[PDB]
Order: sequence, then C-alpha cells, then structure tokens
Amino acid sequence: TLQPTEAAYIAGFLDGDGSIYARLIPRPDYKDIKYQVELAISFIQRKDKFPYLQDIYDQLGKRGTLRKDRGDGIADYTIWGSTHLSIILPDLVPYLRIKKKQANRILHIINLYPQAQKNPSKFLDLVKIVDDVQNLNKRADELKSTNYDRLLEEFLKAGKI
Amino acid sequence: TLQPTEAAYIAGFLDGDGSIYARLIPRPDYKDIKYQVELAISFIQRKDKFPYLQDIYDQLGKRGTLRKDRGDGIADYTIWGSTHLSIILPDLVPYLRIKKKQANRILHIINLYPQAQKNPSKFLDLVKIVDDVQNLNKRADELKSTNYDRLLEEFLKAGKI
DNA sequence: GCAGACCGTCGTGAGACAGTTCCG
DNA sequence: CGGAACTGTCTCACGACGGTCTGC
Ligand SMILES: [Ca+2]
Ligand SMILES: [Ca+2]
Ligand SMILES: [Ca+2]
Repeated sequence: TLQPTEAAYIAGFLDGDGSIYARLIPRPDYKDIKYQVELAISFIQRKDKFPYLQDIYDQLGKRGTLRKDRGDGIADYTIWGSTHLSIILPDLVPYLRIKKKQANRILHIINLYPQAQKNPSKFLDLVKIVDDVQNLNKRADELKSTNYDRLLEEFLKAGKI
Repeated sequence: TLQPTEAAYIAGFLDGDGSIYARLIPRPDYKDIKYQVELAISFIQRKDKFPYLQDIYDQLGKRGTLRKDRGDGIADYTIWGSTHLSIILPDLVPYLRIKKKQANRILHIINLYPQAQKNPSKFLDLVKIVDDVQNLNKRADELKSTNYDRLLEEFLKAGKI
C-alpha cells in the first residue's frame, strides 16, 4: 500500500509537473443529456525521463494508462474515471498544496454525479463546479469558462428545464 | 525540524518545478585561482503563486532568497552556499528521484572544496564534477559543457600547472 | 581578495484541455 | 447506450544558467 512519504512526494510532483482538470465532451449518441463529464489527473514529462513516470504508475497500483510519446517527444501518465480518482485522490489531498482545491472539487463532482446524470437541474449544478475547476487553472486575466451559461440556454431552449 | 513528509513533498516539488545546478563565476579580483564555484537549488513558479514558495521558505528555516518577480511575471526562490546545502540537501536526498544525482554530486563538491580552493590540480578534479552536474541537466543531443577543457587550457597557459 | 546577494533571459518542457474511436 | 481508451495541439510557465554589484 501507499506509504505516507510516497504519497507526499507524488503530491509534490503533481503540484509542479502535473495537472488536475475536468471537461465536458459532446456525445452525439447520448439520450437526454448529450455530454460526458471527464475527470482526470496527469503527470507530464520529457520522453527521456519516462521511467520515472512508470515508477509512480506502479506506486498508484498500475492504475490509468501510460504513454511513451504524445507525438512531440513528451510523455504523459493519465488517470481518468471516478473509480480510480475516488481511491487515489484521498491519499494525496492531505499533502497537496497548489492543486488541493482542484482535487476537492473533483471529489465533490464524484458524489453528486449519480443523481445528476439523468436530471438536467442537478447536472447544471454539477457543471457549475466543472467551471470552477477550470477557472482555478487559469490566470486572473484569462477568459473564465462558460459551461453553465451555455448549458442553461441549451436546456431551456430544449424544454428540459 | 523538517518532517519526513514535508521533505518528501519538497523533493517532489523540486523534481517538478525546481532546479539543482552548479557553475563557475569568473572573478577577476581573485588571486591565484580567479573563479568562484557556486552551488544552488532553486524553485520556480508564476508570480501569482508566490505564497507557496514562501511556505517552503519558512519550512526550510528561512534560508536563501525569495523573489516576487524576476522581471518577467515569474517568481523564484534560490538557495546558494555550501553552508545551507550541507544542511538542507541531506534532508531531501532520500526522497529525491529525478534530480537525486545532481544532489549527491553537489554534496561531493562540498567535500572536495576546502583543499581545491588553493590547489589548481584539485580544483580541476572539482570542475569535472561541475561539468557532470551541468551535463545531467541537458538532453543527450545537447552539447556537453566545456568547463574543464578550457580551465586546463588556462592553467597551462598561465603556468599554474 | 573574498563571497554573499541583487538584476536579467533564451529556448524549450511542460500543462490543460480537445477530437475521435474504440469496447463488451 | 455509457464509459474507457486512443489521438493530437496552441500557449505560455517554467528551468538553467549569465552579468553586475555591493559592502566588506
Ligand atoms: Ca507547475
Ligand atoms: Ca520539470
Ligand atoms: Ca514545470
């Protein structure tokens, strides 16, 4: 199992070369709510240092998928899905600093999702948090994300709310 | 005073957004050997996230120099001197992964300096290590540093050895 | 004659997503 | 269907040093 010093190290590496984000994919095949919520944490590093990513990979119980080369000489290690993020994250949050807020919003999105997936009014409250995770990852001078406002006018126009 | 999980985080954060390096400063006013060897670890981060640097700073015993803006919207925190690094680095080495080697090599130079100060031949063995550190922070395809090849040239020209 | 600390910076290595296609 | 898994990219935020410059 994950040692406290192994969790702190990864917490610290993630704060620096890693990313905790969230997005909304347009799914043409979905029924009422035509969007998938994707939640992830990643580690980015030049392709030569690849073995170091693999090591962490092993420490986190081989969860997620490694990639030797995105296609620009960079390697990444990506972990999406609430299953893995509901077991990994809580082991890191206590040690995370810069991206602690992010991590806690993700966790929050996870526990609200089972009731929001077939209910437009709740899905909208969930998407509002999606917008917070994204803004937290932006400069103060950058344009804020607008997922909620665009889904609100789409849910009304569709008579879903 | 540093807890094992506090060190592990800093080693993690250092491997991510930090630097472990060494260099030769040309010093015209120095007598026999006119170079200063400089040993430093640094942390780099965008201007708005300065307060996280500070926490680390207070956590390491307030050693080094905080800097709110290098002048390009970026903030850093540098620690020079063998005096600080001989206390901080041994607390990090056991958790360091990506820049571990650089650390060990840096501790090495600290052991050899007292005798290399006034001895050109021993200062030359030291400068090899200064090249090694610099090489370690380069890609395989990059030019390797030449500090030994030119200071041997100098030392023969000047008749110092 | 010593060594700190105080100002700058080129050339990438990252971050934070997006588009498409798989999978039982 | 609904998610897990492959692709691929514009835009900075980093890294790893280099010159002066004090104030002894
Ligand atoms: Ca970072
Ligand atoms: Ca790095
Ligand atoms: Ca970085």
